[PDB]
Amino acid sequence: HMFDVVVIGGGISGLSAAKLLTEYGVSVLVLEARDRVGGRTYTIRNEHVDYVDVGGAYVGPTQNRILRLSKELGIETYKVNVSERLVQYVKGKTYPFRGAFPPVWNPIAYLDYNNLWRTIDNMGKEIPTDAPWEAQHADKWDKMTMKELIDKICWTKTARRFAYLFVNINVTSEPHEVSALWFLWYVKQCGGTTRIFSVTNGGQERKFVGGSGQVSERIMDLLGDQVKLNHPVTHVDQSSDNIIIETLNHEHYECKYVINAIPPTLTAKIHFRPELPAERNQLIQRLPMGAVIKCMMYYKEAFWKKKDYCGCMIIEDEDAPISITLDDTKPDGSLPAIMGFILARKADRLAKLHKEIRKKKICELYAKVLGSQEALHPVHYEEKNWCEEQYSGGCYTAYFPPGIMTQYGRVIRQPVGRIFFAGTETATKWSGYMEGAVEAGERAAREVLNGLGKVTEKDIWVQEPESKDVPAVEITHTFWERNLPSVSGLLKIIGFSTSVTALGFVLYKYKLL
Ligand SMILES: Cc1cc2nc3c(=O)[nH]c(=O)nc-3n(C[C@H](O)[C@H](O)[C@H](O)COP(=O)(O)OP(=O)(O)OC[C@H]3O[C@@H](n4cnc5c(N)ncnc54)[C@H](O)[C@@H]3O)c2cc1C
Ligand SMILES: COc1ccc2c(c1)[nH]c1c(C)nccc12
Ligand SMILES: CCCCCCCCCCP(C)(C)=O
Ligand SMILES: CCCCCCCCCCP(C)(C)=O
Repeated sequence: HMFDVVVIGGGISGLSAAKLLTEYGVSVLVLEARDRVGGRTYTIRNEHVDYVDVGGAYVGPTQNRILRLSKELGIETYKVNVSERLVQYVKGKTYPFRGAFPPVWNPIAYLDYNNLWRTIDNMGKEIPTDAPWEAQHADKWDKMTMKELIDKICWTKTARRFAYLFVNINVTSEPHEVSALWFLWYVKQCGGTTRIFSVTNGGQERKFVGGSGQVSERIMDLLGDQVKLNHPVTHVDQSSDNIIIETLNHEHYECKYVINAIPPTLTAKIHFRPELPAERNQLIQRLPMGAVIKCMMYYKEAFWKKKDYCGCMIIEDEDAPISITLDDTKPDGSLPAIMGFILARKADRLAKLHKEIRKKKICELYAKVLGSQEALHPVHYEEKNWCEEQYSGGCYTAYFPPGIMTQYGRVIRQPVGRIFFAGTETATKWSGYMEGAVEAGERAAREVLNGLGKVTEKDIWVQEPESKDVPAVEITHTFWERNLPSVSGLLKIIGFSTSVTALGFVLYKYKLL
C-alpha cells in the first residue's frame, strides 16, 4: 500500500513508465482498471485465430521506442503483406494499384491531389512538434475544421473526398470535427503524409509476432505483483505530502508521485484534490476519442492473393461498412484474414447493427471489391468496438475540435504539483500510437526521476537511437511532385502565358519579334 510512485493505467504508456522507474530502484504500483493490461492494445487468443490484435497492431520505421521496448521484451516484428496489388474502391469500381496512394489519372485532379499532400506537409512544417499552439498561424488554423481546409485547398471533388477519407483513416473522426491545426500537427508528428499512410517505409509496415498485447503482458511479468488489475482509480489527493489514491473498490494507496497514464476523457473522471487547474479541466473534457470498430474476417485461403491483391482495400464509398483494410494472415501463411476498420460516423452507424448483420455486410463489400464470391465464406469473424470501451473511450486516439488547441492545449502534458501525465495523447512524436505511449511513459517516468533527484533536467527527454532492424529510409518526393502547380497555380501561369502568347502575336503582326 505505500509506494514512491503510482501509475494510473497499465497501457503501454503506464507500463513503460513503471518499467523505467523499476530500473531505477523506485517502488511503483500500477493500478489498472481492467482485468488485463495493454489498454488500447489487446491481443485476443483463441483457437480460431491463434492470436489477433483487436486494438493497436502496427509499427514501422521511425517508431524507435516501441521497436526497442518490444525487442528488449523478446517480441519480433513481421512485415505487413503488400506483395500484391493494393486496391481503391470508388464509385462502384475497383481500381488495383501499387504504391502508397491510389493513382489519379485525370490531369487536373492530379495537380489537385498532388498539391493537397504537399500542402498538408508544408503547412505542417510550420507547426512546432511539441508546441503546436505556438505555430505562426496557430490561431487562424485552429479556428478551421479540416473539412474547411480541405475544401479550401482542393478544387476537385475526388481530391476532397479522398482527403476526408485520409482524415477518417488517420484520426478516426470526421474532417468537420477536427481542428486543421491539430490535424496538420498530427500528420507532421508522424513523419508526414507519406510516412503516416504507407505500409512500406511507413507506419503500417509491420506487426508483432504473437501480438502487440505482449508488449504489456511481459512488462507486467517483470513487475510481478507491482501491477494491480481491476483497480480503476477514482480519486487522487495530493493535499498532503503523501498523495492518497483511491480506487473504485475503496482501496487506498499512498505515494509521493503519480503518473496519470490514461487518455484525457478518462482523466476527466478522476476526482482530483486539489482540483486541477481550470484550463486543464477544460482541456481534458474537451478531447473526444475517435470511433473505430476493428473487424477481422478469417478465410481458408487468401483468395485475394490469387487475384493478385494484397488485401489492402482503400474503400471510398459512403454506404460501405469498412473504410480501409489489410491482410492479416499469419506470418507463416496460415489463418488468412482481412483486417478492416469501420471509422468515424460509419462506426457509430454500424455499431447499432447486430454483429451478424455487420459481418454479413462486410463480406458482401469484400466480395464486391475483390470481385470474388469466396469473400462470402468466412470461416470466422472477430470484432472489437472501441466506441464502447469504457476504460478507453474510443480509438485510436483523442482528437482536438477547432479552438481547443489554442484555447487550452498548452497544458496537455504539464504536471499538476506531483502528478505527471503520460499516455500517448501527451507524446510529441507518434502521439496517438503505441510508439507515443512509450515516449510518453518513459518521459513521465523521467519527470518523476528528476523530482526524486535521480535524473537531470537535460535527461527527461531522451532521443531514441534508430532501430537497426527497422531503419528509417528517408521519404523523398519526385521533381514533379515538388514543382507541379496546384490547380490555382496552373491558372496563374496559364494567364501569364495566354497573356504572353498574345503579346507574341502582337509582336509578330507588328513584325517586331
Ligand atoms: C482499434 C485500434 C487500432 C489502433 N491501431 C494502432 C496501430 O496499428 N499502431 C499503433 O501504434 N497504435 C494503434 N492504436 C493506438 C494504440 O493502440 C494506443 O495509442 C496506445 O495503446 C495507447 O496507449 P496508452 O498507454 O497511452 O493508453 P491505453 O492503451 O488506453 O492505456 C490506458 C490504460 O488505463 C486503463 N484505465 C482507464 N481508466 C483507468 C483508471 N481510472 N484507473 C486505472 N486504469 C485505467 C485502461 O484500462 C488501459 O489499460 C490503435 C488503437 C485501437 C483501439
Ligand atoms: C493506406 O492503407 C492503410 C491501411 C491500414 C491503416 C492505414 C492505412 N492507416 C492506419 C492507421 C493510422 N492506423 C491503423 C491502420 C491503418
Ligand atoms: C498539365 C496537366 C498536369 C500533368 C500531370 C498529369 C499526371 C498524370 C499521370 C501521373 P499518375 C501515374 C496517373 O499518378
Ligand atoms: C509540363 C507538364 C507535363 C509534366 C509531365 C507530368 C509528369 C507526371 C509524373 C508523376 P511522378 C514521376 C510520380 O512524379
